[PDB]
Amino acid sequence: GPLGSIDKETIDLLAFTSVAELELLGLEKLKCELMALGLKCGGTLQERAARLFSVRGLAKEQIDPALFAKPLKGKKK
Repeated sequence: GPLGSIDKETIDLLAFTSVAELELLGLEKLKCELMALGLKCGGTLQERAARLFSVRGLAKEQIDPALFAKPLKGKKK
């Protein structure tokens, strides 16, 4: 987890991160969330959903360093 004994402590997240639900809400949330992953919020509708869906159980610090392609400050920009 972040620090301490704070963690998900779950072996296989039975509850999925079904982003299809979010996708019904709008698309702005989806774009921003991709940017928060470190992407340029691009790709196909399918791509956007898949990446967010697959972040199942992964925290922000568990996002791959090479996955960050978002133009920010002095990296990828």
